Amino acid sequence: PIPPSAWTGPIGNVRYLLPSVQGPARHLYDTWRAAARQIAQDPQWHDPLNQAIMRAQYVTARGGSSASLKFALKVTGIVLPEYDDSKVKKSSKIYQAAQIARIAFMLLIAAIHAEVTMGIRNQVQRRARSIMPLNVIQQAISAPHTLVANYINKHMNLSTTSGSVVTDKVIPLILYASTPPNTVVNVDIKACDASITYNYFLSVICGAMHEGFEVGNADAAFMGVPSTIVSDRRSPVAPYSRPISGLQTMVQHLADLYAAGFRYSVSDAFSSGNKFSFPTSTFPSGSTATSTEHTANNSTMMEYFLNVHAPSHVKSASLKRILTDMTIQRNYVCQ
Amino acid sequence: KVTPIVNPSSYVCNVCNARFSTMSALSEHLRSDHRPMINNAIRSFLTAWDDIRILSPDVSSKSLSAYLDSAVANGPELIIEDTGLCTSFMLLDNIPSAHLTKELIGFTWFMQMYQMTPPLPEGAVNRIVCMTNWASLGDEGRGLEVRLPPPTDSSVHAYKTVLSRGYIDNAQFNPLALRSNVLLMLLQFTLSNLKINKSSTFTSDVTTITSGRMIRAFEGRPELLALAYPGRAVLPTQTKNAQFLSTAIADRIGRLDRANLIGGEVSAMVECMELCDALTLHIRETYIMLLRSMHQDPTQIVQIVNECANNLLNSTIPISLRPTILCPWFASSEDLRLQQVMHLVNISSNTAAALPLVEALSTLLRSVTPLVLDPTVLTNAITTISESTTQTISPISEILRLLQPMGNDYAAFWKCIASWAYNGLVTTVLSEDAFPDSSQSITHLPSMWKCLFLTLAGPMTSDPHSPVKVFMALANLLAQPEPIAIGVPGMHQTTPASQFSHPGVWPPGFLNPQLINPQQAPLLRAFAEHIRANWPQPSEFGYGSTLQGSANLFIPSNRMVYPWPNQPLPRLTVAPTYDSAMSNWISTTIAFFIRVVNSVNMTATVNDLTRRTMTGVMTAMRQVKTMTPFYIQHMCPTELSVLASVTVTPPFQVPFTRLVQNDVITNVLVARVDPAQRGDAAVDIRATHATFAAALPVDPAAIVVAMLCGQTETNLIPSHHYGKAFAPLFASNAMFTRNQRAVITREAFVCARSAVAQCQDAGFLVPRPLDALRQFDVTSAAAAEIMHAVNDAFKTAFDLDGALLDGLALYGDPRIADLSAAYLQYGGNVVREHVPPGPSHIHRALQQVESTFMAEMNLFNVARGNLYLVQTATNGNWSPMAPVAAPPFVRGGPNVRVVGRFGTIVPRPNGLEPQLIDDGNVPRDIAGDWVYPSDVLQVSVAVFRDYVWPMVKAGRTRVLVELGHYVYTLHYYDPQISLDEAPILEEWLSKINPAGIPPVPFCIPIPQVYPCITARRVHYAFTSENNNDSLFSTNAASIDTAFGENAAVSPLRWPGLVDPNYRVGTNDLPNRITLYNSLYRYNFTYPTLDGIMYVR
Amino acid sequence: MITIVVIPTAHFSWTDTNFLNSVDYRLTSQPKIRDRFAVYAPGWLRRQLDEFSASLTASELLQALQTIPIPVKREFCLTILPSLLGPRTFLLDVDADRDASYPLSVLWPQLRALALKSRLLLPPVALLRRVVDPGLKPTWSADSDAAFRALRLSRPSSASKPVGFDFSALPVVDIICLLESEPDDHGRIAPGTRLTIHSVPTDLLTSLSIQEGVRYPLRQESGMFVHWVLLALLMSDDVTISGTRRSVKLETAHASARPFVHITVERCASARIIDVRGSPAMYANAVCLTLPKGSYKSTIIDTLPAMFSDLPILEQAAVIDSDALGDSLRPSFETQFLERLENLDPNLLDRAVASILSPTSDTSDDAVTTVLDAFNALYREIMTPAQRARLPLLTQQGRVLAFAHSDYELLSANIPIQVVRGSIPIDHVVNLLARRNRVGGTALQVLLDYCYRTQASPLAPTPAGRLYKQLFGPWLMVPRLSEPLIKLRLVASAPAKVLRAAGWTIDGDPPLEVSCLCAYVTDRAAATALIERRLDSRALVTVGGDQLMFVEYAPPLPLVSIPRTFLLPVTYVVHWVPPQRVLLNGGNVSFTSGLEWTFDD
Ligand SMILES: [Zn+2]
Repeated sequence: PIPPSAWTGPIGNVRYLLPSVQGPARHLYDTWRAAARQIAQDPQWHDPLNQAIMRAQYVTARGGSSASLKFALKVTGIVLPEYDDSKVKKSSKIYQAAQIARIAFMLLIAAIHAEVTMGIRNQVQRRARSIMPLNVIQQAISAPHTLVANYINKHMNLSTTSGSVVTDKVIPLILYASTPPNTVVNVDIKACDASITYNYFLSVICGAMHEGFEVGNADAAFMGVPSTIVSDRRSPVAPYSRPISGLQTMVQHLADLYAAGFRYSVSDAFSSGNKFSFPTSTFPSGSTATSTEHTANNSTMMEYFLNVHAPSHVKSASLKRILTDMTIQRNYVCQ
Repeated sequence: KVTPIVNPSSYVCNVCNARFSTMSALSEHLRSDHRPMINNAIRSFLTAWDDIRILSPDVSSKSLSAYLDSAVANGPELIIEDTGLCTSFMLLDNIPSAHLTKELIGFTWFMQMYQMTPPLPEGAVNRIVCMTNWASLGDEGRGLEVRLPPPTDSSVHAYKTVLSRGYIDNAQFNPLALRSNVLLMLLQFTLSNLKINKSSTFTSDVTTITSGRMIRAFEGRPELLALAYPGRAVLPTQTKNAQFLSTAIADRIGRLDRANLIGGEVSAMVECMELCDALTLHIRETYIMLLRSMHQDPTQIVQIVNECANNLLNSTIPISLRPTILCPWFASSEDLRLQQVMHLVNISSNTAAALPLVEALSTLLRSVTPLVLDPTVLTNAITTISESTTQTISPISEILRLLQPMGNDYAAFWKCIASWAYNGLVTTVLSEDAFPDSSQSITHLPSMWKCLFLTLAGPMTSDPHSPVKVFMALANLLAQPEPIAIGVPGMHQTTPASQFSHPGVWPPGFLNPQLINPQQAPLLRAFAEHIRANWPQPSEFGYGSTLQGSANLFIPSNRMVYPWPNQPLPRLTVAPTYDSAMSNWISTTIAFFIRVVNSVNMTATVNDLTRRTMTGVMTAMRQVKTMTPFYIQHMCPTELSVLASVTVTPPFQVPFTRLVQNDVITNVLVARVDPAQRGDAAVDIRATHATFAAALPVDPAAIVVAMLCGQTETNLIPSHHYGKAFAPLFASNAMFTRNQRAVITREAFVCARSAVAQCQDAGFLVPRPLDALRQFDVTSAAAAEIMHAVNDAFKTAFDLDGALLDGLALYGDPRIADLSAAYLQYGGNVVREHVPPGPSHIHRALQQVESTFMAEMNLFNVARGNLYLVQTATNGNWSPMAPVAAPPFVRGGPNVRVVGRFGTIVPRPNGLEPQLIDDGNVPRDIAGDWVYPSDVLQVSVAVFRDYVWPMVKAGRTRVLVELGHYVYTLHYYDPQISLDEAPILEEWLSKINPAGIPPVPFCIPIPQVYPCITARRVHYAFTSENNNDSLFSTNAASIDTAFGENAAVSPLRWPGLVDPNYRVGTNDLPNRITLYNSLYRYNFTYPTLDGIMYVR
Repeated sequence: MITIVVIPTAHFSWTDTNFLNSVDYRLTSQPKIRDRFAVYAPGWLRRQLDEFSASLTASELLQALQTIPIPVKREFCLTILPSLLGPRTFLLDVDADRDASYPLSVLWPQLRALALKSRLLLPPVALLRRVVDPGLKPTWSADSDAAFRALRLSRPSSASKPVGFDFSALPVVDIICLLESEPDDHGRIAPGTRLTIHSVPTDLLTSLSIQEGVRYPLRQESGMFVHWVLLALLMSDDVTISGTRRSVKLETAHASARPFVHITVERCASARIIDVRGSPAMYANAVCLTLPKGSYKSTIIDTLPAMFSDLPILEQAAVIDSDALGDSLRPSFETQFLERLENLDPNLLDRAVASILSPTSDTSDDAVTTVLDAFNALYREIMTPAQRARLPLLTQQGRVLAFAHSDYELLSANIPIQVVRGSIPIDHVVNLLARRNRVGGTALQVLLDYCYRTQASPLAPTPAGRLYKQLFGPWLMVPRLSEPLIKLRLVASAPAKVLRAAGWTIDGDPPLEVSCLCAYVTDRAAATALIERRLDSRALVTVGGDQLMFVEYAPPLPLVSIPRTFLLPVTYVVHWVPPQRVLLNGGNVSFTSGLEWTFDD
């Protein structure tokens, strides 16, 4: 585990990793930082069509779980249309995002943390199973964590978003592997969704994204989240109030959301009326826009293994000759 | 329950039923019960622990240096005023005469009896203790202060400020780090005291005490009015204060010359006499002299703002008089250089630092620019060329594939411009994924249009190897038809044009196109003929104002080099013209690739009708009327001149180079350590300096869209469009914040490199007034605590938030702190433009405090001279601090013996006395006169206390304790009651460790008012040098002291009050401190920029 | 005339209250000082800035609002919008943090830097004077009027009186204390150190009746602090030296020679009103405070309702101590931690005590990392499955205040509870040395101190006093409230058919109800707008086979859901409202029911 002395003073909620620690956490901290630097530089955002694609990405991809705007009337008075005069399903696809168009994000992101965040359609007993995706405005506060994970997988995992990518990329790699020239190690990571916690991982990346988003304009909004005051506590003699960008504002709320966990609410119609919401450190399984972060760590943590860890830790002198010129751009493919 | 009113007289341990009269006794016994290896770390954690102090030299925050746009944006507090009176020495009464046991009527008289507060203290011991700002009722005190307790207390926590926490316990001071702790207190004495003296209000003395003198009107606080003015004392009886205050001259009080200017307006500067030391007043007047040094008059600051805005901003000043107008915002050109290197020392020298810094411009650069990109024009220019659709390959369609980014992706052009101000840190590199590969030929069509896009976007990117990559990307692409010779072996012609990033692998044909044969490679010589003739000329222009200065290091000041031959800004309606060097560069590439398309190699493969299409596209691309050739030449150098002084960091430039082999800037270098102190003066400059490795992969496909397709509003007045856009970012004085940063960056740098080199032995050329003091630990980590604590004080006194002086301990040796900068050229030009500090003011102030510390060490609870331990059983007066007799047995005297390094008693058998090893390694007998060094007595203390200290109590030996300077703690007693100093002095011996010593317990009798009978008493400890320099008055409220010393109020402390020969404006400042002086108070108004000028 | 721009602090009360109070309630003390302040904080401009914040960047958001003059008078004009900071107008600093929710709060480092260059920012004590002199302690004011002393009641109530008392609004004094050491044999003293307790409630200082300018004893007979200052230290946000900005944590006793034995409270630095709704706590059922070992949890569990016994603050059975869950097992967790360490190595324990208590820490890859993996193997074996069995005690009662040693067990054992990460400004590492006669001694207290510190997730520890202002804050109102309050409660009614299924001797045809959560209102009419409507949350009530009985809500109820005039307790246990109606319990059957606030008589 990372020692508490290895962290800096807090910048708001997040902390930075000291350079004095140089384990595999540092290469985690330094890959997610530089990938976060290439987004505050990237002018693909503040483009109206690019912002319309990301909001379309949360609605269309998954069927959604809940309506926590009934919970999010607690700080802002909403008229709460039930939409029984429109016959439409009250799932998170349509019933949430239509009501988001009235209220800005900044009057909502300060009070997003819900216990029935996800799992069931705004009622504790229905006929549906407790399922994976969460609120569209808590996916919107998880938006940079998707984007920095997309930049790690951009130069490595050219998936190209095509309907034929198993039969074009996976199948010939399957056939190029197992050939009599090369022997392979099919590396599988079991329970990877329940292996990304704030205790180790989500504290490092939220510190890496926050130092990575320090580049660029500190006075710059992002997707409707304005710049704000952070409370800097790094210097023990000089704490002060810093303006941080909206891209760093989302990481301040994301650190509060990752550390409290993810509130799975079980409301299955199989057992007679068992019903409880509870946190976990487990990511949703089938969310490909969120499970790409597991791809973002799979190539990254194999890269520290094949170059720094295993060429120093292994005792076989012959194997160090093999591990010298192994490279994840040549010798490791992940998805 | 009801809250307690009084502390418990008896403290319980609750472990054992042990009553304690003092909480300090309970604090040790609870600590005693906590105590193998486990309890030692538990006892030490309760021993060396305290966090209540402000300074933390032991907390070494690892890599706290991180530059921020908001860190400089908070300015330091300079204008902190002092409405009260500027003295640092309060006249503290240790022993009131009410504590005297015998009290008869009329011997002592108090002013409290007459409902009046005394001006001078009234007791039986009055010391002058250093308590800063005790009377300072100015606004918003400086944070750090030093408040020494009186000599009756311990007074060592003021001298544990560095090198002392973990090493020695609380009751001691570290004498081998004493010069560090004293001098760091003096820095804490100075920076606590950098205020501005402000006149409060002046009434006439309507009463009869001075009868009309313009008294300082302390309105709401009469408890300081009586202390400000001893001349207005009522003298009822013959108080010994009244013996002194009778000699007070009547007209030495209140204001003398109110230097007013305007009737009705507040005065500029009054000149009044009040109670103030001569030392604080010197610190105040050198602070105004610091504060005037960054002041400019408003006739000249409007010339600065207009020249900073290039005279296109409408800023007017009223021409009239303005009395009190300190507007302190102007560091010189030298001090901005010192912050600019300190900016480059704080940062990480990789690409993590310039990449925040480029977009600082590029956000503001896109905010103010008139150039509106609109790629429909170059699209409409290409899609309206004619092509038969029956072909397989479309040169129209296969190049718009290589043209369009999906997002905007056009701010990368503006990052490419903004890197020209920052070519020292970052060099924008042509993006390696945009080079055509070493697999496709020139017949492969999208590989050729990449080479057009590289050749067009060549001079935009600021990489020094840009034209050799432009030249090679075609020479790669036609390696089969046109072969040439490529440099050293290992780099062939089919090397993929990105590995030619070193000046040694430029091909010889590129340096000299005559080396390429036209009969062999005609198409490739003419591209070496192309680049060497049409690559743009690196011109230059000015920015900022010459009056303010600039933070240019390698460029001459207030200038900026620029990779294009600029022209001044037009004020009429502009139109896209083709006279630019851009249009010279653009038209000649198209004139070259019309030759490549219509060459012989493309003739044999590419069909003739689709060859006309490629010719038709480029000739259409050449004739696109775009504004960016006019923009980069005329309008863009104006806004790189304006935004270079409103962004948070000034431009750090290195001169551009058009294709010179020997002038390629390989490395740009900044060091934290000079090559003279460490023996590195002759080695290569890359080994002495740290190098800025930063790069930006600029995409050339987005440049050509920005370059060849850019337009502007038709009726553009570029003076008006810049005059309207720059107006919201000159209206504030926040532009002048970094000038206030740069002086505090200077004043902290000079005073920290002094404070390190004061504590070394003969470091930099700094004067060493405290060199008499003891300082042993001169290591790197010892001096790292010194610079970190000085850094911890300037961040506290001016209560700023940036990172000044951090990162000078990045390498870990701040004993060598010298800021240099250089850049190496491939020909071997080794420039080394290094920057010394400027003529600072606070470093002159601390140096004067250190000089007058030595004359009055006793005033800061530090006694000088050696220590005497002889048995002196007397009955009369006993003055340890002022020995009236001659000091006995000086070192080297008649049969005086000095103990060797171990402090070793050898035992002798059969009733023979134990012998002591002296300095000459000879065992000599105990009884006699001995000199002990301090460090010998720190380790021989158990041998001292058991073998030679009982020989002192018998009076048959006398021991000198040789040590230079030391904190003293005075102890007082009623001389009527008997006393023996040995329970008081063996407690001093019982805490001497090998690491430190306690302060020295001198026993002094309280001076009595009666000729009373006195007990015979035995004293041991007294000193050699006259160390009684802090005693103000021996006894005040009494009519006359009888038993003790008759040390009345010294008139040497008060020439300004009692001396008739006192001239106004004099002091004996390197000698003793005068406590009543004439001074100057101020009434400066502090205008904003709206209070100076008017900006529409 | 003089315009004073105010930027709101971190927990500014925009509630149904005065704007003057929420910046400095000293201004509303006297009528002649209330009338010297014209206020300008309109509601239309507050709504307008909340939607124009994300669109317009903060560099030119200043450029917009400075161009607006006096919009389309009294002495001082406290306004909410910035202006051109000329000599006639000013700015005020509170020496607090500026909030994140307020849109012009990001404009604070741009306005402050202009005020530093021209000496225009003025302390909040400068508003009380007759003429504006910017800065503390002037030459012309005595600074001794009763309007300066904010430790009195300052008369918050008058004839113009609202509907109900606001328990979300809370007076807070930034107090300046001088810590004074032991006097000499003569009446002499070292100068001592000044300290600023930044955010301590005033009603802790009025009920524990003190004045400022008078010396108080700091110590008890046992060496530990008096409960007066000790509550005021851990109600705080931060403790700094007064002149500077460096935070400081102070020991309790015997850790420093020459200790501090007196406090002369001398100056209220600022007198804000801090809101409660919007706390670090968000759920009315449960909140857990993760404090390190050596924190004074037992001081505020026991001794604070010992100082206030006439009024029900908390329920002792329904507050979970952190040390007690390791004491739940029949062998104690600290007793097994003796047995786990002793079986492996006695030598690494001899040098882990020196590396944890080191001033500077090395990698220590022999001493501490053998302790921690032995700790975590011991922890994962027993503590995480026991915490799952402790799930109904820590979230399923009416209202609980759980305590934890770290952030792990609240999340790893997957219990539904809001975790707040606490840091009190007392150095807890010397408290573990100060306490004695433990089961593992003082050596075991510092090893598993470091074990819970490494176990805790690295995130900013919020000041725990901000949590205690939500809990114990408005319970300091009721001694200065002149009106004896009334009692309310919730109802989860149960049918007799579900209460006769497994067997309960219950007399009566009307349904049996239960008290889920109580709350106190200072009148009756302020609850009449809320006693009528039912609450939109389903509440399932687990009734045990024994006397125990647990309540859960299908929809978690936001703490902010209750109105601002409710005084709900710190912790609360569930009981039947008639105990006598229940007889012959005989088994455990739960049921679901709605909620209605009602009057309890
Ligand atoms: Zn004891």
